[PDB]
Amino acid sequence: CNFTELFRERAPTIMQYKREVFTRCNYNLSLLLSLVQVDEFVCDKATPEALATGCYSSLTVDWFAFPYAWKSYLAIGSADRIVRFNYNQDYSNPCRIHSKVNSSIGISYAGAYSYITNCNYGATNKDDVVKPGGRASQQCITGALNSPTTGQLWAYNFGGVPYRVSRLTYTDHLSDPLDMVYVITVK
Amino acid sequence: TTEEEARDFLDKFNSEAENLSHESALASWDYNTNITDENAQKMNEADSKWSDFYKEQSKRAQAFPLQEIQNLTIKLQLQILQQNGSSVLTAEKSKRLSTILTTMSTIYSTGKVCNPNNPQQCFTLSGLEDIMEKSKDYHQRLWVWEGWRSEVGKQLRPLYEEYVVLKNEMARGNNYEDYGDYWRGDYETEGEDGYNYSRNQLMEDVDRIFLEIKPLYEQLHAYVRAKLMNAYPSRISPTGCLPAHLLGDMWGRFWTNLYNLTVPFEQKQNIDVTETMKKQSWDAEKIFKEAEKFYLSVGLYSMTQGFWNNSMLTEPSDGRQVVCHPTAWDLGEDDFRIKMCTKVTMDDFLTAHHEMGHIQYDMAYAKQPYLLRNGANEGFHEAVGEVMSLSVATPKHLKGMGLLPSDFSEDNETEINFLLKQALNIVGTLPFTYMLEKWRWMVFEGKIPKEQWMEKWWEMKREIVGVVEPLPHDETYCDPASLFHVANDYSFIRYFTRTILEFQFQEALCKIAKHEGPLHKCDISNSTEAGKKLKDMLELGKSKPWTYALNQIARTKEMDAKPLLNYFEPLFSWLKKQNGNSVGWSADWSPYSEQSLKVRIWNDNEMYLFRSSVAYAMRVYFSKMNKTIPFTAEDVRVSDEKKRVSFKFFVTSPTNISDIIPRSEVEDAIRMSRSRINDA
Ligand SMILES: *[C@@H]1O[C@H](CO)[C@@H](O[C@@H]2O[C@H](CO)[C@@H](O[C@@H]3O[C@H](CO[C@H]4O[C@H](CO)[C@@H](O)[C@H](O)[C@@H]4O)[C@@H](O)[C@H](O[C@H]4O[C@H](CO)[C@@H](O)[C@H](O)[C@@H]4O)[C@@H]3O)[C@H](O)[C@H]2NC(C)=O)[C@H](O)[C@H]1NC(C)=O
Ligand SMILES: *[C@@H]1O[C@H](CO[C@@H]2O[C@@H](C)[C@@H](O)[C@@H](O)[C@@H]2O)[C@@H](O[C@@H]2O[C@H](CO)[C@@H](O)[C@H](O)[C@H]2NC(C)=O)[C@H](O)[C@H]1NC(C)=O
Ligand SMILES: *[C@@H]1O[C@H](CO)[C@@H](O[C@@H]2O[C@H](CO)[C@@H](O)[C@H](O)[C@H]2NC(C)=O)[C@H](O)[C@H]1NC(C)=O
Ligand SMILES: *[C@@H]1O[C@H](CO)[C@@H](O[C@@H]2O[C@H](CO)[C@@H](O)[C@H](O)[C@H]2NC(C)=O)[C@H](O)[C@H]1NC(C)=O
Ligand SMILES: *[C@@H]1O[C@H](CO)[C@@H](O)[C@H](O)[C@H]1NC(C)=O
Ligand SMILES: *[C@@H]1O[C@H](CO)[C@@H](O)[C@H](O)[C@H]1NC(C)=O
Ligand SMILES: *[C@@H]1O[C@H](CO)[C@@H](O)[C@H](O)[C@H]1NC(C)=O
Ligand SMILES: *[C@@H]1O[C@H](CO)[C@@H](O)[C@H](O)[C@H]1NC(C)=O
Ligand SMILES: *[C@@H]1O[C@H](CO)[C@@H](O)[C@H](O)[C@H]1NC(C)=O
Repeated sequence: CNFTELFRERAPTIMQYKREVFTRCNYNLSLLLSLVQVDEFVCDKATPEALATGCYSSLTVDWFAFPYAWKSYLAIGSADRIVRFNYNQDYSNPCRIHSKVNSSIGISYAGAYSYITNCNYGATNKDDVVKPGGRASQQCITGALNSPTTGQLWAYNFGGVPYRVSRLTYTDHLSDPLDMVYVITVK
Repeated sequence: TTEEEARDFLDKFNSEAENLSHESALASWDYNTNITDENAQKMNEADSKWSDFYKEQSKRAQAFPLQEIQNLTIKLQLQILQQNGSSVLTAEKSKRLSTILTTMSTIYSTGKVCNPNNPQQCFTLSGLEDIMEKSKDYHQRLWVWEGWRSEVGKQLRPLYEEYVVLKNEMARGNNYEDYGDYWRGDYETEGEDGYNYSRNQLMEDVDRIFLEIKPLYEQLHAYVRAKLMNAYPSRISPTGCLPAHLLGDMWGRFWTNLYNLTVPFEQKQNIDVTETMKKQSWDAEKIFKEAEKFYLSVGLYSMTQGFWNNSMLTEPSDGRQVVCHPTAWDLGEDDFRIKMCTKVTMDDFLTAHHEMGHIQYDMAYAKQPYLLRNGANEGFHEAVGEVMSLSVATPKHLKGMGLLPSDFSEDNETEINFLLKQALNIVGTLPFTYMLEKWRWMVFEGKIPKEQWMEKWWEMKREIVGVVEPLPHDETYCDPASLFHVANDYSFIRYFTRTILEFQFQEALCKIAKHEGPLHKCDISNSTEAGKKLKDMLELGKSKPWTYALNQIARTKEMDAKPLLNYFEPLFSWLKKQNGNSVGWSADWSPYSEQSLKVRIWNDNEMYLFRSSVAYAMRVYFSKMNKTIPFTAEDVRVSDEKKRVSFKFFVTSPTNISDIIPRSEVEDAIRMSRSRINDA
């Protein structure tokens, strides 16, 4: 389809991950995997070969930068802060790709890449958990963007409702062939 | 023109007082919500600003004499702001009294008691109370009880005696007879007609009330004693006082923990619904929103949005440290919050209502002038919260609410178990509070000589409460200061009055709601008429005599145990059948007197030599056998004595404490060793 944006200089964070929906295209997965190397292909209810054969109504790809060592934190069944307050995966539609992208392909690595570690709210200390296929709320992100990188829990007031949020970076865990995560769902 | 300038002064005070109260109360809230040195500093600074404000205003307040004030609310507000308190003390005495107060608090707080036989195991106060509430070992319970008295009591003694004098001098500087009146003055008020109450009949009301609830306490005493005798065999006599260390706590203020040894119908389950609440998927918010539903169906106030947004209803898992002790907060500017760590339990279900009820009262008097924004008195605040708690504790509520099975029915065995547990909580503590303040008042007044403080403490305690010391004590001890409230200068009588008011309020409200049958089965849910009467009284705050507030809801200006006795009527009758003629107790007996010997007559050094000779005689008696016991003069215990006339004694093993060697054994131990008891 048009995958010139998937492999572009801006590499999105977990707190603010990016995605696209591709329609009315002839897919070319065999090039995507030739342009960048893949270390792991982990997918339920579908196979690496199945995704390369046949046309589908809609293709959705979500992506963000993320260190390999933390791969278990995106696992199904995980109760980690990374998956709970930022990126919940959609398991209602059949693939997590761990792919190192060579510095020869203009992808940069700049900015304090981060994810939300906590986002409570109200007198219930109720948590603000991200629904599968969704994104962290504007209120959680706005607070987190003004937090220290040391993970302190700070109070904010958003529209009359109190929130206690914290943010933690992983800006240090980078390599020239930076490790990125892509998630593919096929309709 | 005094009336007019006093008016302007108070209006000015009240305006800034509310603004500053908000800053201080909020800083304190934020600190407890989120614990850190930074917030502790903000809290301390905000509190310092408050004190400077209040103190400066109390200086100007002296320019507005009460003599020329005809308005009741100006009169009351000036009386509150004008008091000097500790400030009429000179700098030396003020500083010394503060130092003594702080030292007394510290000795109590970090007091420790170690195991006398195995002194590598030692407990802090909270560790000691855990042992004291749970153990059934007569020996362990005794060294915990006795240890605390010698480790903490005796260290507090030298401070209390100076303390009493300085507190009395402070009170005299405020135009009181002594410190007793300083405290009793919290109930004093002068209204119109019969709404005029003297601080000097508080003593009259508590003595009268105490006597009317004596029959109920005597029935409870005989029952608990008869049952407790099977937990601690041949330690407790058929008739007499209970040993202090077997009462289920460090001070014996509640018989709450004796319930498990005293259950009327032990095989029967009590009522709660913790398992049901989990099955029905309850949580914090549900628990509090259900409590609001209750207050609304009674006809009082609904909660504000700030409460639901601003409070702490659950324990956080964010990484923040907090203190979970339940407290209702009023931060000013009509900002009402609850700070509690709620979980799906019967205890939190009912506590949530208690804290909610305090807020309902806080709202009602919000309309009052700043200094008058409190309840009618010390007792009304909790008395109201307790009534509103009883209303939902009852299974009548729990069933109507849909939490209990609709096939749920109330047995006449379950009724007895419930009432006894309540009696151990209420009936059992009433005599403790009464006796403590009875003694305390006499000490500050000056009716008990310093040298007779402990003598009267234990004599009076056996007469009123029916508790006796496992071991005799000298005047080096001061067991009264063993309790937090004495050591830290708190009034205790509020615990007596809140109970009496609680039942006066409950009964009047039930009658208004047209309740028929026993009061312990009363409910005020879906009774707007009972709701309206309660609201009118709560709204008064301190603008009227507390006897006025009492008259509106209970139709009298005096306190009566009348309603308490009716609450427990079915228990009284049940206990009577169980106790027969074992009703009441004697104050002649003590745990160590049965085996004592009497000595007829004397210097303290001669008493030492006597005790040394007795210890020697015991050593010789045992030496003849093949058991060696290292008895010393210290192991001979001396009972109440009459100087230069007579004394009594007994001896115990240095490695057990709880044991007393039988009179006959001690007596011929002395006879065998009759020779070689001479000197020079
Ligand atoms: C538990 O308790 C602690 C201690 O009180 C709280 O810590 C404070 O949290 C607040 C936020 O609620 C912080 O306020 C913010 O400070 C930012 C600047 O930080 C630097 O400078 C300060 C000194 O002033 C240093 O202490 C700090 O380390 C940094 O070097 C501001 O940029 C923020 O501005 C935002 O609000 C203003 C409002 O006027 C807007 O105009 C701005 O555009 C922006 O939105 C803000 O002022 C405060 O600095 C923290 N204190 C300390 C010592 O660090 C915890 O937050 C609290 N936690 C919870 C859950 O209650
Ligand atoms: C938490 O509070 C919000 C709003 O707070 C109020 O409005 C703010 C602007 C500020 O002035 C606060 O001090 C006020 O207390 C509540 O949201 C409202 O909910 C009602 C429904 O009950 C709705 O009709 C209003 O339009 C909402 N207002 C806004 C601004 O959104 C929210 O319900 C409160 N949370 C809870 C559990 O009650
Ligand atoms: C608080 O203490 C002050 C003294 O510091 C009391 O004021 C004195 O009262 C007496 C008796 O009326 C007067 O003779 C003095 O001249 C007053 N001194 C001053 C500086 O005003 C004040 O009455 C006390 N207030 C209360 C409520 O007890
Ligand atoms: C009174 O008896 C009850 C049992 O009916 C005790 O409750 C137990 O307390 C322990 C903690 O010490 C828990 O581990 C048990 O699970 C509780 N049992 C049940 C059935 O819940 C209660 O502690 C006793 N109270 C006193 C003062 O001894
Ligand atoms: C990345 O560069 C290395 C040389 O350092 C090369 O061997 C590797 O094949 C390149 N990866 C891709 C996907 O082209
Ligand atoms: C007393 O003062 C208050 C104002 O604080 C006023 O509302 C009330 O009517 C006054 N009562 C009398 C009898 O003057
Ligand atoms: C009060 O009345 C309501 C009906 O409006 C009912 O649902 C509720 O259970 C009643 N409360 C009690 C304690 O019976
Ligand atoms: C309960 O009622 C039964 C009669 O149905 C009676 O025999 C029993 O003694 C009563 N028990 C109590 C504690 O009142
Ligand atoms: C104290 O003596 C009793 C016998 O009355 C015995 O059961 C208990 O174990 C002894 N305790 C110690 C510490 O010797």
